[PDB]
Amino acid sequence: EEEAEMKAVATSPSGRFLKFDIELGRGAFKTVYKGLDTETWVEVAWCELQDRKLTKAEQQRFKEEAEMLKGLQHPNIVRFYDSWESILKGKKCIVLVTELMTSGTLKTYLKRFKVMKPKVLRSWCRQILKGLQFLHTRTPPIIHRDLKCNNIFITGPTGSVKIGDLGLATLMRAFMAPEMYEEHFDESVDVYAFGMCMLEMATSEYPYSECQNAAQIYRKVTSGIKPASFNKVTDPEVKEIIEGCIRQNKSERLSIRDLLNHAFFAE
Amino acid sequence: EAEMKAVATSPSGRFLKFDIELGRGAFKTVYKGLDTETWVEVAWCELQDRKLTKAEQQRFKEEAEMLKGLQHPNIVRFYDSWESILKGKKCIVLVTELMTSGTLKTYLKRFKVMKPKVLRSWCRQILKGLQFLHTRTPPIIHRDLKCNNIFITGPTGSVKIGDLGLATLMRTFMAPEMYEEHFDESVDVYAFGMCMLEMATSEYPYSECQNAAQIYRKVTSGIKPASFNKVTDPEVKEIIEGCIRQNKSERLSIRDLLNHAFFAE
Repeated sequence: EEEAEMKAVATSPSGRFLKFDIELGRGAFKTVYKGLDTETWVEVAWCELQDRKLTKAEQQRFKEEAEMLKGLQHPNIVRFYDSWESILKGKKCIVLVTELMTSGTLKTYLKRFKVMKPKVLRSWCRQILKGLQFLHTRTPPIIHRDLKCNNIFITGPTGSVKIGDLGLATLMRAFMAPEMYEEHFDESVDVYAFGMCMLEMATSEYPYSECQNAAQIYRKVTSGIKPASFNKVTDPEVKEIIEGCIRQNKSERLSIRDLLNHAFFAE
Repeated sequence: EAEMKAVATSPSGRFLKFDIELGRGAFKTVYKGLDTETWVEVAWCELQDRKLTKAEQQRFKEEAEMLKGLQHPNIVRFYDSWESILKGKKCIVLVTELMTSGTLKTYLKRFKVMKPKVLRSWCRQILKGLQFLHTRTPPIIHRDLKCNNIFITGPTGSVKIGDLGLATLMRTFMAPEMYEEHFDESVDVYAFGMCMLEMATSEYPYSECQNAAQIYRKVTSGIKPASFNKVTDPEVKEIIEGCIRQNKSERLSIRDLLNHAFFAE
């Protein structure tokens, strides 16, 4: 495609991708930079993360994750290209390289468009569900463990959506027995997440806004009191789905296929 | 000689609170009391509010009913409990057998080193206690075994596991299942190993690690404390290892430990 100079500041160990000193955004211990895939000439995302004092066992796990993730290709999963261990500044960093998303998250979308029309929520939600089923039906099944409106990215205002922030779950993680530090998850935790997401999209309100501190929310949730937002849901068919998803007893919650086999989500 | 200079009474009337403080912990305070039935003195633990839900209150109530029932030598007796407002805040009151002769922690502090004959006898006893709790029905898991909650009758006496209810009472947007705590018997087998190790080396395990996190890495990575290596008796050393195996299914069971030679006669 035409011609190009490099004038890049760093490159992937594979030599495939180049980093520019053009910072795109600055989150937690993350900093995203603009970059290029020499192979496709397509603009890409160079995520400088930080040191999460990665034990080591987990390092292996991350690598094993990376492989899978790189292999993944779906119309609704922000493609993962590559990752590696680097010493930027003075601290042991992990760098990730992914499909660059340019049109902001649902959240940014919500902050801008203020409210969301039925058609949108219907389509974009379906799109998310599709993505999830894809991840869950991977072999072995991959659990997001962290779906939120701000890591659901949109292709265009008029476009489609895709699930992002792919590995960050593992990456960003008295005396008691080790098995006490064990976090046990399953697919259904993603359904729970999804419902919460749908609700926020539907009400343009963050669930449990009412709450004032962390410990307060704990009570409400563990006691299965729904967020004040829930009541503010207008369409009763939506309300159905939201409820079914956020059911406190995990074994009573809906499944992905069930949501997709729902009427609202029928084509 | 059956006086009633008190400040408070149990709902049942059985127990009376004296206005004399025996200790002041985190969000708790212990005062002296009286089982007017047996006429024996007792500990009256005014706790504090633990931002409790309510479902858990029910659970705790059920737990506590189980507790009132228990009788074993190597367990502090538990008498009564109920909800109360002191000052402006909801508190939970606990009544238990009064232990005045301190803990393993206060014992190591005073005597500096533990004699191996003692260790053999007392550790034997802690195992006996845990076996009793684990064979309750439902099984009772401590979750929070430590040396400053293993009490002794006296320097020439024996051991009783305490801080019984505090596992549940003190604890130890995301789906509720994420708040669930996943413990089993081994969690206590693990915590016992730490108890035994402290006793063997008169050092608090992982005394080394200044940062709390430094400990996380080691534990999660499967690294035994510095003090582990300082265990001079090989038979003791093996037991501690078998207890603090990071793989939960690899750790010994209570039965295993009791069946072992070290713990015998």
